[PDB]
Amino acid sequence: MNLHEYQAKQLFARYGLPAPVGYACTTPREAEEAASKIGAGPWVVKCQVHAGGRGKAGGVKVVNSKEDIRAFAENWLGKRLVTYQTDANGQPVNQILVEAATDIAKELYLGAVVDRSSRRVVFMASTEGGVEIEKVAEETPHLIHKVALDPLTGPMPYQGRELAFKLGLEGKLVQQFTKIFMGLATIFLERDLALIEINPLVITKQGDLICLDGKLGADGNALFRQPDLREMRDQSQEDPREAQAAQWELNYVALDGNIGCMVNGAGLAMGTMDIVKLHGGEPANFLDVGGGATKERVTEAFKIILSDDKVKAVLVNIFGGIVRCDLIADGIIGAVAEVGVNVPVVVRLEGNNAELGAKKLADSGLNIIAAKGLTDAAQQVVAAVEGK
Amino acid sequence: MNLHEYQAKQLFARYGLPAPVGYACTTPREAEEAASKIGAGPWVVKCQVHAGGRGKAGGVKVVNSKEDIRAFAENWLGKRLVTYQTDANGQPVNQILVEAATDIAKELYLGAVVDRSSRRVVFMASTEGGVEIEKVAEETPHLIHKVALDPLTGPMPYQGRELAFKLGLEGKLVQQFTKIFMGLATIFLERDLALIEINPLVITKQGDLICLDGKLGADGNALFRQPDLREMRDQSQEDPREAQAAQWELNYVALDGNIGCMVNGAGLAMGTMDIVKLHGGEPANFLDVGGGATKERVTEAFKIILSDDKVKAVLVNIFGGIVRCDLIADGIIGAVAEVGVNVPVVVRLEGNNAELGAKKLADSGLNIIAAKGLTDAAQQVVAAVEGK
Amino acid sequence: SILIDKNTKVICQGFTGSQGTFHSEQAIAYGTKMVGGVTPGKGGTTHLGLPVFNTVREAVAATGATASVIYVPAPFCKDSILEAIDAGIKLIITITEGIPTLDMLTVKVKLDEAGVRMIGPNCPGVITPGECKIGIQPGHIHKPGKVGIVSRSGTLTYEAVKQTTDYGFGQSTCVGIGGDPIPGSNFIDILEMFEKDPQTEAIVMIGEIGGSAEEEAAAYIKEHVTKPVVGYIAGVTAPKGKRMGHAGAIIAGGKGTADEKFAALEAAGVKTVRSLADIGEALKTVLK
Amino acid sequence: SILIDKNTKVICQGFTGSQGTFHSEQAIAYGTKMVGGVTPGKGGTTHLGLPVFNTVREAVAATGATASVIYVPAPFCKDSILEAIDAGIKLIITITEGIPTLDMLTVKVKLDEAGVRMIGPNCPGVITPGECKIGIQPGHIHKPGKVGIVSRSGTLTYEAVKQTTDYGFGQSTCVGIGGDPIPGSNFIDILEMFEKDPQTEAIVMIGEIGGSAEEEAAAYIKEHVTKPVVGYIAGVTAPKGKRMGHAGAIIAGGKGTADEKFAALEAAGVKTVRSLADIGEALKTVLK
Ligand SMILES: CC(C)(COP(=O)(O)OP(=O)(O)OC[C@H]1O[C@@H](n2cnc3c(N)ncnc32)[C@H](O)[C@@H]1OP(=O)(O)O)[C@@H](O)C(=O)NCCC(=O)NCCS
Ligand SMILES: CC(C)(COP(=O)(O)OP(=O)(O)OC[C@H]1O[C@@H](n2cnc3c(N)ncnc32)[C@H](O)[C@@H]1OP(=O)(O)O)[C@@H](O)C(=O)NCCC(=O)NCCS
Repeated sequence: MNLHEYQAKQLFARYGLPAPVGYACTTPREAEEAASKIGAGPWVVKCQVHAGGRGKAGGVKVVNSKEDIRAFAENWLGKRLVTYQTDANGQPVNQILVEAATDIAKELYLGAVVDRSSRRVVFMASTEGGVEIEKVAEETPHLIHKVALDPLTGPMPYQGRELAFKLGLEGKLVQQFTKIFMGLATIFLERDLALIEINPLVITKQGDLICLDGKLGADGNALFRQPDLREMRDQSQEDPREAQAAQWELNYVALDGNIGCMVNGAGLAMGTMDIVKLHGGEPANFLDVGGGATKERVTEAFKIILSDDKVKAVLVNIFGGIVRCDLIADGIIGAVAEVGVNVPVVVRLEGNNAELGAKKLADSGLNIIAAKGLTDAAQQVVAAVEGK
Repeated sequence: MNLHEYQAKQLFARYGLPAPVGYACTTPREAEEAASKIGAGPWVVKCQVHAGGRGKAGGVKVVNSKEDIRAFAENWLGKRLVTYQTDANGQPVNQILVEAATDIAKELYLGAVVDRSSRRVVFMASTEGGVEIEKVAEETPHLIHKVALDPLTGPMPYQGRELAFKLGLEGKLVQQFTKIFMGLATIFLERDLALIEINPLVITKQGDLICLDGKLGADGNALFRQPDLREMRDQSQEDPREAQAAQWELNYVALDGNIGCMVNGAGLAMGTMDIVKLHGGEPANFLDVGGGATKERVTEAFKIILSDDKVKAVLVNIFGGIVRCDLIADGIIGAVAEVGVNVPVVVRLEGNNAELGAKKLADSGLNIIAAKGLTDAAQQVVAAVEGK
Repeated sequence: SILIDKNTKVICQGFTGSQGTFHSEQAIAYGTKMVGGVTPGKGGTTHLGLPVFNTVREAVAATGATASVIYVPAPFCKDSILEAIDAGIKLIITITEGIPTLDMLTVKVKLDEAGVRMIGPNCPGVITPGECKIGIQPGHIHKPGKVGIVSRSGTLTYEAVKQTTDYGFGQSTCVGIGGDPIPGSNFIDILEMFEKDPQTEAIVMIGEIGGSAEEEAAAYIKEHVTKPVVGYIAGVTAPKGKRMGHAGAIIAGGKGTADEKFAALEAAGVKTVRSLADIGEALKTVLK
Repeated sequence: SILIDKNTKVICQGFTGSQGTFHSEQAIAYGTKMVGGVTPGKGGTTHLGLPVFNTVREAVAATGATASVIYVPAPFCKDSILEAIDAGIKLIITITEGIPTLDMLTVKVKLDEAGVRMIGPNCPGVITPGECKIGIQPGHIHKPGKVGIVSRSGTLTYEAVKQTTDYGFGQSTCVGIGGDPIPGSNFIDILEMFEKDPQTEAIVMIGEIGGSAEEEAAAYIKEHVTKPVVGYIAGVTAPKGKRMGHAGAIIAGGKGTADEKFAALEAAGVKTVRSLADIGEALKTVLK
């Protein structure tokens, strides 16, 4: 799950990490109130959205006067920000961060993730502050220093020193940094996160280290044991559908094409989409039927996929199943009517009762097509759609 | 601000109060799985919505089998629950609480609030447990007992005994009951609550006291210092037109007539609304214009108002202001256009430059009436709509 | 006059900040004996041609001011009502909106205890026309007169005023008591002050849902108020359990309803006006 | 055969649970040598005709089983897993899905240090068609044969199977490593076995968007496996950094793409199949 900058900062603080003084506002009035809670201008005002590229977007700005603030807020709350990491209609701004401006000597870069390959959490740093590492690494790969937490001992100071030096810090700075790494190294573990990103980690003119920014991700799987986090979720930031899906053990992801897919299993789902584009199709979504393909379940799928008026056809593809092929068929039919699907449907059943099912399908009279084989259905759909 | 049953429970736990073993779920599976992390049931399943009397509504149920549970959840997640306190359009169910069953010996009632009259935080309690206290009080007021927290000392234990004994407890219950009193009394002030209500607070067969239900209300005005609860807010529960509004520093509130009001001021409005009915009309909303009656601000005001298609007119009443007769009419016009409001709109401009503006209005060439007098306006709009 | 007059000296807390400044220019311009403000850390500067202090205390001394106005953010408001009581101000008027009730709940107590007086919070304020003003009240509409106003709500008040002006009467003073559930001085306090004011010949009391002061005001009045009064209440059309802009403007599980109130008033034998409109209308009656 | 054979004696953790039961049933019906199960508290009884124990230690002592399936819920999983290791199971196959990476992460380690094998989690498991079943694997689709398969995804597999089955081939063993980002066993781990399995004539490797895993294997592969392998990767049309259902399916920093993955095998000299339906086919060839 992602968190908000603000929530991140808040935690850092809870932990003792250094961050700007700031206040998350919800109304221009609160926003404009923070300034003098913060003191002497000028101040920083950032939109709290879950995406990056916030800056380039125009949602981050240094300001000189109370009013100037009013304005920004005025200008953004309610609207939807769109960064390069955003969708198309972007995300919604509902809060705004108001913090103290910082005296920037250097920009570093701190971060952590789980290294699949090495099966470790690794923290990594680099001197290249205020730039996306994917880049950095992509090309100055030697500018990144890394360290891996040992599971046996926790994280230790030497490791922090280590990088600190690797970074060429000195004095208290070194002491400081250690502190932080230790700091985050813990939270990481304490709150089951998946990822951290302080970019830029900054060095102030006054010569101190401070997290200018924060970006976290938590492990969805542990929420059940991170109630604080739990509460912090911002559904406002993701595709609602995705949420609906879950509410029905479904795994939805919206795409770009015109062809609806509904499949039984993530593997399949992808493979299925893939095969289709293969046959010139344009998958318009990923759907993974997690529950038992019961009626309501299939029906619910239907709604969902169909939420996107772009889709011109649907491809169902069922293979294993705790449900009898014939059984499902029924519902699908059912489904088709209950909802009212005015779009062709290709169906690829398999497993039990398979023939009976396809038949029922066919005898149905509706615009359903029992597909012969996988690749057949493929064609068929691409087919129907291309018809136009 | 209110809180979800699970939310209070959490709190109560963090304060060490008794409440049952329970888990909050966001999927059947989940829900379905608690049953055993819980142990043998049967167990209770509660929809979680802010409103009350979820029971009648059938949003509550005791249950005997995983399977059953798994169904309830299937049944209600994503749907709206409608209760006597909801809105013809229930609250949306995004979670369900799964909790252990309890052997109810006796049901008391425990609650507390800020008594405006006396100006204290009052806790009252009764044996009329399990019932809508409003009633009990209203019909048998002598079955409520209360104490008032003294703001000089805080909550004292002798107060807690007092009630315990008025409710006629004896033995350990007395001490237990006392406990809680203090418990809650503490949260109250510590969390800046506005209300609490355990209904009921039960005596279990086994002989102890446990908080079977819980309903908290938070002092909106204090959130600023109460980050925890800030996070707990659940907008889903509320009219979205409400927050939108706020973000604009609007005080919006859906009603039911078909005449809309935009008024400058909480006081003014309600009066306004009032006059309207008074002359026949029947308003559909409360509209406190918060910030400067600035174009943008006004526009929204309209947007929001007009979300209700049952509306067949808009009354605008603007007295004071930190703006100007005209600047205002302008903005109205401006609004009218941009929004594209097709219905008739009546306006009373007050004081400052008010004459010019009205002229400006009648000169605009849209369906805008410059009501002369207040009452006049009133009328006008009533007709306007009446017109049919 | 009531609470204030031309003689009254003022100083404002939060003076430097935005609203403080503004609203000040005005009281000032209207001739309110502004005398300085306070903004911690900004002592020893001037602002609006006035001297700033760092402490109610400092300033009170240095100016002999006796009433203060506050434009301090909700979350500091209390260190302010409070500090002022300490510097021994006798009249506090707190504009601020958003103060947590519990803070107010304590302050009320101190205030009582100290015998100090404060009006508010979350209110327009007060003014004694042509005489002096404090608050966001608006000028040129008032006229010195015999009407005394009290309201749990500001905008409305403008209307009354207006009316009483137009019908010629005018007003002694009008008091904004504020929209908070628990306010510095309630109905009665002010009522009392009125009955005893020679300049005031009559009364307009403006209330609204939620609560009971009005109810309480009645009876009081009934048995303690000679002068005639006119009362308009609001929110008749308002719904249960819902806040209507003002914080203390809600209906607590069936209580504090508008009719309920309207009645109560009638019994105390008050001139209930069900139309904000005929406010002046009714006076004329009684006020003859 | 690769991991399990007909001589493999199994037990179930979370046996009496729902999934536990159902699935146990089938294994049972398929001839898998379920020797019993574990459900804390329920020791003493018999479920599915088999005895139920409070501890793995117990169960083990009693049955000498050496394998175990786990139908235990995320939150408690790691505990069981440890438990098992601790009791001396050498092979674990956890099915559960919803496992906190940190947990697994710490768990793999133990596995290694301990020399224990776990398959999973969040995977169908294993079946050695004809002798042994473990997982939601569906019975009747397999044919005892010379094909070996590993897959990160369950359902897909079933496709494969079907083909090899209809193509005459048959399978040696079927291995579903599971789809979490951090598994107990990975491509290599298994491949290595296949390579050395007399019965496995060739292999089908299946994977998707995700890690290196694939990449990593190629490597290995190229320079460590003689038998022939047909490979396929799901996720070509996948979006960047979006968990595609299976937790471990996501494009990290523009890293873990379908294509990459493909490319990468072909290089290792791998028979790459753009289309899923072609596995039977492709094989034919490499298989002739
Ligand atoms: C208090 C309130 C008025 C703030 O208004 P604001 O001028 O926008 O706030 P600002 O930050 O500009 O100014 C507040 C000032 O208080 C000062 N201040 C803070 N703590 C203070 C204290 N204890 N003592 C004195 N001044 C203090 C701040 O320094 C600031 O001035 P500065 O810029 O010189 O620092 C706000 O809570 C409010 O508007 N409430 C309701 C308004 C309303 O609707 N009124 C009418 C209905 S009653
Ligand atoms: C593991 C999982 C299947 C459990 O589902 P379930 O069978 O419905 O669960 P239940 O509560 O029904 O039963 C599980 C049992 O675990 C038992 N249990 C709990 N902790 C245990 C432990 N440490 N050791 C042994 N058993 C344990 C419980 O007591 C329960 O049995 P019971 O009800 O006697 O007492 C669930 O988390 C899941 O499905 N995960 C992923 C599901 C999926 O999609 N799989 C496909 C991908 S491979």
